[PDB]
Amino acid sequence: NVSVNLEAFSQAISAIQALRSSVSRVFDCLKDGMRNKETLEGREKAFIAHFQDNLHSVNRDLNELERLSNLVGHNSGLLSLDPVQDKTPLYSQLLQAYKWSNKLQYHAGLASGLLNQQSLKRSANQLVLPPQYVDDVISRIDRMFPEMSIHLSRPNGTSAMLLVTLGKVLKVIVVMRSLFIDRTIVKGYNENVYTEDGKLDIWSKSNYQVFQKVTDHATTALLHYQLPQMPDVVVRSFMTWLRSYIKLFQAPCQRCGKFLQDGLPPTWRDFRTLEAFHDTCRQ
Amino acid sequence: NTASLCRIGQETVQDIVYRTMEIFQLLRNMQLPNGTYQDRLTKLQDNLRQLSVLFRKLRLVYDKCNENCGGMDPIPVEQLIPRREIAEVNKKLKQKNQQLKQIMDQLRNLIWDINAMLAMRN
Amino acid sequence: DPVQRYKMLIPQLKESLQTLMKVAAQNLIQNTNIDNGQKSSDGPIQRFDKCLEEFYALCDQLELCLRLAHECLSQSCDSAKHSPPYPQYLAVIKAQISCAKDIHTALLDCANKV
Amino acid sequence: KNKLFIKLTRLPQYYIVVEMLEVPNKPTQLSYKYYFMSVNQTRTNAKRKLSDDAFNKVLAHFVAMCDTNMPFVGLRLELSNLEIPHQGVQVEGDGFSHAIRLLKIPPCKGITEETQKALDRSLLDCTFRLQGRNNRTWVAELVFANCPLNGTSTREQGPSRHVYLTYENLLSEPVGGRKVVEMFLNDWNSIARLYECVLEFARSLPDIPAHLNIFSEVRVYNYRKLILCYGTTKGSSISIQWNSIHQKFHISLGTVGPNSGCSNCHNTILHQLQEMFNKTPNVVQLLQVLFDTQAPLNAINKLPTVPMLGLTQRTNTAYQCFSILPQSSTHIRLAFRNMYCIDIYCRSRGVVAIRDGAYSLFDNSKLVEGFYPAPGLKTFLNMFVSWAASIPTILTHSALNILLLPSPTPLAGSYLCSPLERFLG
Amino acid sequence: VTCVSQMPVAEGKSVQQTVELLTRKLEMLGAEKQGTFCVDCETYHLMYVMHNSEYPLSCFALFENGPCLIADTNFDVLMVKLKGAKASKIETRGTRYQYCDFLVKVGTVTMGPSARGISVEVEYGPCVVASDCWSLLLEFLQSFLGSHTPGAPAVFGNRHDAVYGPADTMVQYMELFNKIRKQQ
Amino acid sequence: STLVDELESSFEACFASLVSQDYVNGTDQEEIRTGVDQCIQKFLDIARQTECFFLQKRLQLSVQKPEQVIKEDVSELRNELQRKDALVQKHLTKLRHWQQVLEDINVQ
Amino acid sequence: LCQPLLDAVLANIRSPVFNHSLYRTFVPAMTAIHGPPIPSVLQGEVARLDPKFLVNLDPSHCSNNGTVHLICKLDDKDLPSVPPLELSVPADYPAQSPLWIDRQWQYDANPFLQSVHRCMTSRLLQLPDKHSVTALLNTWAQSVHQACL
Amino acid sequence: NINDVYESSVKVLITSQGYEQICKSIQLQLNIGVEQIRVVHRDGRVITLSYQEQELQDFLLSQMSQHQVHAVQQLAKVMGWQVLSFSNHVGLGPIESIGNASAITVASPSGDYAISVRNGPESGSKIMVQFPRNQCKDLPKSDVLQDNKWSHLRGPFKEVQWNKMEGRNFVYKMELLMSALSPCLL
Repeated sequence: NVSVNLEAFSQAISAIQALRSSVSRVFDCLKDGMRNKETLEGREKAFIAHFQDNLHSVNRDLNELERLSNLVGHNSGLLSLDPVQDKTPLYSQLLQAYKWSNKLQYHAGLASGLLNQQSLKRSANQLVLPPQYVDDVISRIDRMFPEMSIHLSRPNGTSAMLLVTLGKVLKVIVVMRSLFIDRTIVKGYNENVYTEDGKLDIWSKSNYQVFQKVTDHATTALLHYQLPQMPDVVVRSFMTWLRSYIKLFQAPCQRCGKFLQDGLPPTWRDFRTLEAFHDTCRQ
Repeated sequence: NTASLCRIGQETVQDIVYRTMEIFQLLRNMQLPNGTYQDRLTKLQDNLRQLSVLFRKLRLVYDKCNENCGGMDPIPVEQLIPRREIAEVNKKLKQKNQQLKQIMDQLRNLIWDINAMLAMRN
Repeated sequence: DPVQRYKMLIPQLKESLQTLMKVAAQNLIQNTNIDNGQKSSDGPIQRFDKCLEEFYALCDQLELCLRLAHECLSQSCDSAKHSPPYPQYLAVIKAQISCAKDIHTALLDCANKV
Repeated sequence: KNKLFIKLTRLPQYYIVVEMLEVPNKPTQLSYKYYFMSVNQTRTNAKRKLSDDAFNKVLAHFVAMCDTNMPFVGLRLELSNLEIPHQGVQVEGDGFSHAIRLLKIPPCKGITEETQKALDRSLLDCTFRLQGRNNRTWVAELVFANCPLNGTSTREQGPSRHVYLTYENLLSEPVGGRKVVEMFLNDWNSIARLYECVLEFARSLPDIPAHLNIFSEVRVYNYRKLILCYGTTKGSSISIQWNSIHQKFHISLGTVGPNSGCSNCHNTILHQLQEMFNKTPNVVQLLQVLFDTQAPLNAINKLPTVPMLGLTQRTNTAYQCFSILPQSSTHIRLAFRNMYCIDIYCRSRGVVAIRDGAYSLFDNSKLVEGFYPAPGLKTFLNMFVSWAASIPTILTHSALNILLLPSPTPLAGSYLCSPLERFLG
Repeated sequence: VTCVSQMPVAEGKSVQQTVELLTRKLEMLGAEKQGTFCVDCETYHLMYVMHNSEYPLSCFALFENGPCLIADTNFDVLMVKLKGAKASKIETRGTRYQYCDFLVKVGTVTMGPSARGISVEVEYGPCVVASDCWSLLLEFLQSFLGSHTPGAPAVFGNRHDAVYGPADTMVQYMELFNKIRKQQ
Repeated sequence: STLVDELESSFEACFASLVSQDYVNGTDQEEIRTGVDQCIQKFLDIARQTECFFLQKRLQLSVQKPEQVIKEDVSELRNELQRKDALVQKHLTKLRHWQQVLEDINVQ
Repeated sequence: LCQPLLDAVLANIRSPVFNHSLYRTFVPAMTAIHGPPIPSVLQGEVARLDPKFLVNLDPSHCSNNGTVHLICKLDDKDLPSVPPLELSVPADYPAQSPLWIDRQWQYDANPFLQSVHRCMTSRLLQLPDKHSVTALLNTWAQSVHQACL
Repeated sequence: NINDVYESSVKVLITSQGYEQICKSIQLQLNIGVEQIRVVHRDGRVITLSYQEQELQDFLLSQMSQHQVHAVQQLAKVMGWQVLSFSNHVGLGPIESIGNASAITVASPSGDYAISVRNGPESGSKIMVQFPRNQCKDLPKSDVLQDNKWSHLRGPFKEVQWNKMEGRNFVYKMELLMSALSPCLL
């Protein structure tokens, strides 16, 4: 990407301004040196202290400047070098629209965020969907992630049960009503999942306790991500969690990363931060 | 319908806030074609129209509620406290609800049953 | 030519600033002497205001190079996020501008409607 | 011979052991005697509770009472570890929640002894309470009395303006570790330095100059940040607050009202303004430097600075037609692609000066670094009023706006050049 | 993700009393004790065939640094009818404890009548390719054995990309047995 | 400017921050964040206050005019009655449909 | 690179014309490039108390001098009315425990009162080193309550 | 809608009468199985109820109390108030309670008047409100406080008669009250 190069250059602008500011500070607080007050020795300590501090500011700034001096780094350009659109007021309008669009983007993003966090609805009063559309959204979230082999299968018909697997760790089962996740069974990578025919046992257990606790936490996640009014986003938000459960068996916990508090690895990925702190350590 | 005015205006304010939320939402999704989609602009416009409607609505309901239809109001303090037709409609409602719950129970039993069987051998 | 020019100024800027501080010390010593009498210096002065102005100048040139870099970079990046046919390109440009303006003007209309 | 240890994991160094031995002569009833314990594989103490006023209500209750009362102990101990003098655990009013009301806050340098006395006479109480789903978030509601300023939110109206500081720990340190009071003291320090600045402002508020008073009124102050509008009509807003992670102030500019530009014209000077306001923390001086340098900058931003690919003989090189580079407070410099660099000083009530920045101020023979001088600029800037350029010429703050606002050429192409762009170009 | 290692006598106490010490520690941790286990091996000519109690319907035959096929219990009979052995057998035998989703076996390796040493086997039940989970196994054994040490053996299986069945377990077993016969 | 004028003005600000008319020059995310924060907070706060006003009026109306609130109740109840028998009738139609279908599949 | 100016400035900090030297060398250039330039804490704790502990200042004494005396009388419907507790605050307080005034002239008669006194003196002795008036009054409430047993 | 021969499942969500969208904690997922009912709580807990019925009665009642005390916080956020908030579990060891326990919260207004909500199962909900010392004539003004600046601190506590006040459900009643102590735009 080029965002990192952009950010480097931005910090570099800030740093060069800081350097000029520091030089000016030095010489300006030097222009009126030993101010007057309160002592004879106090004057000396204060003045020498602030002068040393300003010089250290200069040095720090020059260090940051050489630092960013290490990590150095289309068709629009052709638009300028065309002696027809140059005479007309164009290419000012174009970059104008580009900037206004970027501004609308960031502006509306933050606005919508702050508004979603603080909603007033407090009311609702004052659904079958196309199964093909269910398949569409499931496939969309399947493509959306690198390693989540989502495999929709519909025994019992309009149920649309799933089976997610992710890499040697934690293959799960999802039985969704209709884009409404209802249950979840988290089994290990070596579980019998299909009963005797390819039934995709909607109903078994996990023989190992770790995955049993993960199943409990997964049902909690289901309950927590609810957010009515068009649950298209619900499933994406859930698959983000389940994606986080990769690197489950090898990661510490946030508090006292023993890796095993009572024989159980960290099993509670937070609904926002998404890292750690196994259940005993959270509740 | 006075308290009706109060409640409806209250809900209109929530409608204001939620409409603004979705308006910013639609704005965030916008794309600046690179496409000719143009349905975006349609939803934006006809969305912005409802906001305009609700504002005049709020002015109207505010006016009608602060109209103060002969009310010598006491300040909230001392209000914190430290008709048969209502009863009839409530009784009819409770009865109809009970019948609905019998129906819901019957359907629940049928669904449990049909599930037991098919899931057993289908 | 941002990278080479920045790498070309930073050492030059450091050299200029070192000269600056040294001339500051030179003039301060000279002047506090001549105030306390006690001595003089027959040698030339090495005027200081010139040195500070030269340093500000070099800082300014670096500011120019780096701002140009960031602006051209963001320009090209935003051009990327909205593009992949030269006259066809001009056409999609005109379309883009029109769409942006229509969004802006609809917002202006709803705001003016109050 | 029969034990059941209850480990309360919110704070996993305390246990609620019981015992369940027997009752004599009744072979079916059972006894229960509960003991609070601490562990640091070691062991510290045990204290038998005695309150005897299927579900074991009494002991669900004791484990509860042990849950939320115990973080208050941690905070009290770590609060006495520093010199803050705290009242007791203090069940507040209805026997529903504990609190700790910091009697008086420890003095925080550096604050001039006057404003320290003002703060002491300002706060009435600062009390900590436990507020969280995890029991790991404290809130300190501290009330102040003689508010110097009153913002335009109609909720500050009221004598005592309450302020709440919310703190949680990282779950790794204790529930009430030293980190919470360190943070509270840092926030007291932020409130303190801001109180200093706002008290100066409040003493000055009577007989502040009329022009300032017309343009820019106070928006909100609550106690933690100060937000001031601008004028015509309350377009923009500055936000002064103290950031005790950098030990310096931080002014963030913003746009609020309609009539102003797309962005705060002053954003070009934000870093310079920040250095200024750190050196001299005097809000009146800042409002003054914003009054001037309001319309100059509002004209200067509205100049094209967009890289054009094909200017010079080498058609491959971008050149940034204009470029605004501020020299550190109020003295910004325009710069054609690289060759010409006029510099514009802002000044007293109206005027705004225009030198030719290429000419070195201390020498008249030398051209500063790279940018050559613009022949004949003195004539032109006089029109709107050898090396004669370097003497600063003066323009009356609306000539400048006519000097930069795009305008048609004296089919003209309809390009909207600026009357300064064309000359130097 | 089984891990095997040889715990010395540390005499100290007797080899059985060493097993007693381990049993006491593992009971102290709070692990329930399940039915005994037993693994034994034979070499032919060089081919190794070995039986395990965790898999009592399948007997594994392994060539050192080669193939390792699992077979049905009726692979002993094929080796019987194939005479076209050395009585260097080895036979571990001990009790099986169960932690939370965590199984650990200790045994007194016996050749003939003379127990040559003590062998401990730990297998974190729910697992996949070891390269991701060996951290946790070390985390646990550092409490149990780490006093002496555990030393990463799954490097016998960590070179690969991603797979883990039950064979590599008996591979490790054979490696240990070859180590216990040689030195006294 | 009783209350509703305040809300209109606040909404006007919260949008018109960006739209106004003028050349844009870089957008420097931070000032956008600060502007959106202040505008949106004032908007939600004037919403706070209008809701408070309406609710206070309802409390007054309750302590004064109880005929009004009881009639509100009778209105809501009858509306729910209509919604209820509508739902049950829809379900009855569905039951008839599937009944005929099932017994037909039996006849075939 | 700062060492020259550093030792130069440190050389002449004492000279009475140091300010003139700093001004002469620098101010010309710097203007050439930049243009022209009742203890009232006890009041708080008494304010924020629980209503049951109505506390006034002693009619005897003159609270004016460094330490204000207090005459606080328990209320609260649940409790049993007892004798008042006379407080004294060492104006250096906080970090100064407010004295109690012990008197069998108060409690001697009856058993309930003497039990109150036993519980009070014990628990107060336990109270650590930093008593605030709220600590005393809370302790007293707990003592009355525990004597009601 | 999928009930297998072995084990069934249901969701139970307790909500306030009108405020639903706005307030929704206290959600569960029973797994009814042969001889045990496993409960998974939104908060993250996993309780294993026995096969009896009184147990489920009790658990659901405990959740009902907790829900009232959670709904008050959700409403205070809904708009208008800052929270000096609760303990889900403990309150302040005020009284014993036979269903597990009770949770109490305390949220202040924009300016002054703080309200407080205690509620436990089979120990009636008690909501009392605070006042500034200004508005209470009863409290005997102590001489020790001599100043005026101090009067406007939050003061005492005065219980609110629930069974009377006004409203349909408990969140509605508390909302009318919580608006009733607002800056009083009338």
